[PDB]
Amino acid sequence: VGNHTAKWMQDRSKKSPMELISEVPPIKVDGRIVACEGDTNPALGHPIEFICLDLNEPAICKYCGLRYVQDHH
Amino acid sequence: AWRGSISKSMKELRILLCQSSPASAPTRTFVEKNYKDLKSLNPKLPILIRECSGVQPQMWARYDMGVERCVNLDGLTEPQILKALENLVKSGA
Amino acid sequence: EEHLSRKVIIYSPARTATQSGSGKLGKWKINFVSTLKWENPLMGWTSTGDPYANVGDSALAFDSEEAAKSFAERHGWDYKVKKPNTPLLKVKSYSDNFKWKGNPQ
Amino acid sequence: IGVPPNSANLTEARRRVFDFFRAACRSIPTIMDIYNLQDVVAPSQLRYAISAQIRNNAHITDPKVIDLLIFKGMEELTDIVDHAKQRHHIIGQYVVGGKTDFLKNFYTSNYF
Amino acid sequence: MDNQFIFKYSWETLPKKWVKKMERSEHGNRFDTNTDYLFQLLCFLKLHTYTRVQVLIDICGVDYPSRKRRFEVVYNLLSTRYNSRIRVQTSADEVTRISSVVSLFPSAGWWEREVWDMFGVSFINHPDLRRILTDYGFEGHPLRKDFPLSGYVQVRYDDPEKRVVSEPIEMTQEFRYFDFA
Amino acid sequence: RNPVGGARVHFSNPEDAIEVFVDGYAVKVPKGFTVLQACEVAGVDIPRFCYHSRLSIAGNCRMCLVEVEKSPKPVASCAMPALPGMKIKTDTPIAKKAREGVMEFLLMNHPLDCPICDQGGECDLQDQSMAFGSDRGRFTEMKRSVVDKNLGPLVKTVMTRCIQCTRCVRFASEVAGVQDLGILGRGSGEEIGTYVEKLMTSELSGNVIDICPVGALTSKPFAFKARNWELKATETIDVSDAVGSNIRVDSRGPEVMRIIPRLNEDINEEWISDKTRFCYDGLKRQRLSDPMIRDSDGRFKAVSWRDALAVVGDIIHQVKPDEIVGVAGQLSDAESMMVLKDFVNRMGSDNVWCEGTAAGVDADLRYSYLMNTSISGLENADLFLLIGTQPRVEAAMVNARICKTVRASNAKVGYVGPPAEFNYDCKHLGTGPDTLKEIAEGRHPFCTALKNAKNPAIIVGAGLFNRTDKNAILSSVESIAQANNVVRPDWNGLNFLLQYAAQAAALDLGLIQQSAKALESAKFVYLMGADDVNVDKIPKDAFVVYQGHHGDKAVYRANVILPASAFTEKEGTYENTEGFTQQTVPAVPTVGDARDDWKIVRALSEVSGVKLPYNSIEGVRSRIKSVAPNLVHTDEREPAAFGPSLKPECKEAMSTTPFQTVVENFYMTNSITRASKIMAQCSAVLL
Ligand code: SF4
Ligand code: SF4
Ligand code: FES
Ligand SMILES: [Zn+2]
Repeated sequence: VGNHTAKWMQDRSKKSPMELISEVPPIKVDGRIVACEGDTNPALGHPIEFICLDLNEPAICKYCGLRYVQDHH
Repeated sequence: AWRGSISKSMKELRILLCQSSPASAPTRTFVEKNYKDLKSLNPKLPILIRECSGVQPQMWARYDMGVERCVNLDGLTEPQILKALENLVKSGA
Repeated sequence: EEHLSRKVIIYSPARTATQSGSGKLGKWKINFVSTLKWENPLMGWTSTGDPYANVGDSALAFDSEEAAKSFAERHGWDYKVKKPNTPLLKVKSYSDNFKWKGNPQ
Repeated sequence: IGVPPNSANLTEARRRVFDFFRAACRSIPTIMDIYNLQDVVAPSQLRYAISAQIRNNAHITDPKVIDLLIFKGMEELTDIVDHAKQRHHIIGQYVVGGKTDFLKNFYTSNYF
Repeated sequence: MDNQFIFKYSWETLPKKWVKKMERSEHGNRFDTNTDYLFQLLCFLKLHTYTRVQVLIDICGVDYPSRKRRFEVVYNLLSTRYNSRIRVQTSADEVTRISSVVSLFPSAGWWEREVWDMFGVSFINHPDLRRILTDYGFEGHPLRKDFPLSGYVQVRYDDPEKRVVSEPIEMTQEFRYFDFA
Repeated sequence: RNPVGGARVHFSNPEDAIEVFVDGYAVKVPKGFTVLQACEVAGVDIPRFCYHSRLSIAGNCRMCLVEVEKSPKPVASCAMPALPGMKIKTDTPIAKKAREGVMEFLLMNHPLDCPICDQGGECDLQDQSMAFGSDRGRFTEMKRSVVDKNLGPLVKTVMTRCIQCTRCVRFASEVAGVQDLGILGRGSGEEIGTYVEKLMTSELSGNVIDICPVGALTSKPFAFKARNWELKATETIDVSDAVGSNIRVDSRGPEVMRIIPRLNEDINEEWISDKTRFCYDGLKRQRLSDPMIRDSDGRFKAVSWRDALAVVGDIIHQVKPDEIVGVAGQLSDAESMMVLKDFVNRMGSDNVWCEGTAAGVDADLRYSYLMNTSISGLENADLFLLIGTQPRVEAAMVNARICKTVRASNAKVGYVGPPAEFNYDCKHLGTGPDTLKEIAEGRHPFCTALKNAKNPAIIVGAGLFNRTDKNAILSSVESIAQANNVVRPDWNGLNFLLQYAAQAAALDLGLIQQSAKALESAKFVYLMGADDVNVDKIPKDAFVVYQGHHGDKAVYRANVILPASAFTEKEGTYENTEGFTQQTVPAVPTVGDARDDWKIVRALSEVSGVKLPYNSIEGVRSRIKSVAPNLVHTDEREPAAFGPSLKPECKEAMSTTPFQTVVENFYMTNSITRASKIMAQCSAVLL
């Protein structure tokens, strides 16, 4: 739907990767920091990324787009 | 009286010289001594003094239809530089 | 014949601004000013018809200005030499960060 | 047969130039039948083409440059005769058979 | 017959004017000769009892555009009798003909043709010196550093002329040079 | 040994040199050099992160540690002063192991995002990890993480990568002159930021991208677009102003990807302004690509070059010679301006000038329109008097030199003009010419300070050259200059700051507006890229021809449009405000059917019946040699040969109108920047 996706995606039957990643709700974390590997098996994921959750907005993993939020505060 | 009539004869005067070379020394004295009077009597005439590090002393006048005449000022004394200008003003203009 | 009369530039590439290391300077290259490229109308790939499109940066290198200049005139290329800019090493002191402002004026 | 040593002086080099001119120009009737140029160009026009190439280098004074030019000339000649790549209006490197030059170039493109 | 013996023996027995440089290293013993002595030095190495350098492995050129003699001609040689290898090199420019060693080693014939084809170095007394690898009517010597990777011309079939024809190159995607330095 | 990077060393006196030993080798360095600098002289490259040659020494990264004889501890070479007899060792096991340990600490909390980090491929941290600390990683605990900060539309932030080198903080306080970035907190949890939400509003803010050694501060409009290894580097100059800043243009195919500073100690010192760095976007937008004549319905139609040139040439002969007017644009090269002047003069007209305030100025003596002190010579002034000029927005890199001098030398600044925001302390002396009379007659605290200054510097803006009393103002300025001994054989403190890249060469070539109302009486108007002229003054029935690469209002009025190449697509000659002449270098092909500017004029002249005596650019430059020979002696520094004494005496009475502001919008100054997405965003938030 966006201009970035329209450059390569000429098929409107399915949802774009941008919309698909926006649909998965943020993952709630007990703590201010979370490590994302992108896979249950770290060797099959992306390089480990440590994400700070100090902001109120959901924090995005810069590799896979998963979002994390603080569970309590 | 011709020094009051350079505006009516040519459209533009250019003097090229070297900042330090001895070959440009007569031209520099000519510029340092005559420009004040020439500009005063010809207030609407561009007298472009353009100095470059390695150019032979020259003098250019621009008349009608961008027609131009040049005079080589090397090996000339300052009154002869004043003479060459008067020939430019009075002839071909 | 036809490619021997093109104008080139002999120059020493300067240091990049994104890195503080100086380990690429001192090299001399012949710029062929190959600036005729366009887009292929099937994929948009960068098309070119200039044989000297990339040889000046990939393979042709010279360790000195004189070596670069001699090769160009033997091949018949009309060249212009651009001298490289070099930094001026100036006296610096860590102590200057604490200089006394002087008597209250 | 073999590649000769470099010519000692300009008399030797220019002597080699005439043998090449003789050998290259003597092969024009062979070239005419190979490329079927009977109704295309006269033999004299190709003879004058070879002579013109030789004259355009008349200013060379180094005998070693002359030797290399003749060797490349023999190779160019041999490929034309032995392994012909027939185009229509060229053989090898040579074409066979009110405004100044600025506006023509200007109307064509921005790269001169 | 190790590389120490050859280096020491050659210095004592070889004529002094033949060698300008001698390098002993684990990368290979290497004699740098002048152009006019290359033939005689190789004949000495082949015939002498204590060297017996009978096999010419290959001849190759190297381009150094920054040098007044840009080309370096490298002779790699082997002695099966003593199980040793030797390297002899010489320099040349675009107009200096150098001696052919076909009379010493018949295998030099094709390798000298390749050097001429790839670099433009000519060989005195070579029996049949012509291009061996490139297409007929080729212009230039592609292994020179200044020669462009994709060359100057390309071929295609032209239906109106009913033949394969040569035209100046036109690339859909130009070769991308990546500068990782 | 060759100094690292060919760095030049200047000695005040040979007696003021000391001897040091670097890895045994002997080197002679000036007194006051640091150990690191002595290493540079000896051709030894010492790794460093926090040290920058143009910023104050910090000594916090500890990557420059070397071994010094008789010293118990490894020495931070960037900060330690070199001493006579000092024996410096840079590759002993103590130095190598110290570098290995520091590198391990640097990578301890560094994020694993080289593939998504724009610094990859041109990263100091990657290279020094490869070379010096080739230690397999043994840190297995949890890394720290940092949230990102919003600094505006130009600087993209990923603060997990920051290594707390404080280069950006020191740049903001010592070069930019705007104290907004700081280091907040304590310990491993210290963070670079502004604390409160605010954007980097300095016109030099984009330089923090260059100085940040990691990918923490990166260019937002460039983000993820390319890797450094696929970019072709072209060494050229900037045409956004009359400074001629040296730049490197990075391109991929027929497209400029980014613009970064190039070293030139005499002009910009590896800094550039935000306009120079972020205006490349407009180069591929709204480009005139084809010749175009307006049709019967008053709508443009593309045509060939032959048809377009014939239309213009056919109609130029139906107007009187005095009604032909040609205006050169602010981005015009010297070659194109010379051919324009030649064509107009052979069409019997004398109305050719360059757009801008300095259109009808007296160009006889070159001192009267150039910075005679020179940009690098401003560092020797102990007093600046700025009259009717806002350097911060007119010439950003010149303003940078002034700020640098005020902080280092404690030079005083007097400003006369409209209220403006300065990035350094300055006394506001007044807004109009009455202060110039006030300064001339003395009796003022600044008047005695100007008299008490050893090497004073007056800078007068070119925006005061279109005023009704330019002569009276310049007469007063010279009287202040002579009275205070501003011009001497050993110090030329009188300066004139031009605003446009084309102005210096136009004045040298003779492009001077004679008739002040020649535009309002014109029947033929040739606009050679002059998009900043007011086109309502052109009669509604006057043929207008526009030649350029962009355009907003002149394109609307033009009857014929001639597409022209941009400065990134040609070799042109440009002269900056200090008389330094440079040349652009072509980086990318031109777009559409555009042609080089001088080619269009030379082609149009032949079609119009005039024969000019040149077919190539080389003939044009030989012609220029007859007019302004310094224009063809590129990259040469030359002092002025004549001074104010030759100026005729002037008796006009000064007006009362206060000085006006030349540049209302720093980001919207030329047609390239006005076609830029990024410059539009900057005008929205950064202003
Ligand atoms: S700054 Fe970027 S490229 Fe350099 S080490 Fe860190 S993640 Fe990798
Ligand atoms: S953001 Fe960059 S320049 Fe600023 S302190 Fe961190 S690493 Fe240094
Ligand atoms: S460079 Fe010296 S401590 Fe950082
Ligand atoms: Zn992830």
